Amino acid sequence: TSMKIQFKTAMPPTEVLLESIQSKVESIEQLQRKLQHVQPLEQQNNEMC
Amino acid sequence: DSYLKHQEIVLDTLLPQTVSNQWRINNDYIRQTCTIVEEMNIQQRKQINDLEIYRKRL
Repeated sequence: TSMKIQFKTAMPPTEVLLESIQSKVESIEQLQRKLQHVQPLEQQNNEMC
Repeated sequence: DSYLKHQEIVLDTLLPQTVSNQWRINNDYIRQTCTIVEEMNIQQRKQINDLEIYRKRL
């Protein structure tokens, strides 16, 4: 009864979140990927400096 | 997410600071190379004069 009630409440709270959060997760994770290229360009420039 | 944009901008400014300084080290080196060019070229011209003159005198 709990796995019926809570997980259907979980899947509703997840999918209402994932319609809103996975858009801003891609806003978060692709901006995290900008940091790993800004760091890799920083080291080769500091090596060349 | 707003915190991540502020962190990301700080990295880009460090990229311009290193880029400005590495250009400046190259810019100082470029003026020295051109001056070292003319000193070597004048030395070569004086040498080619001396090699020709010494055969002409003899």
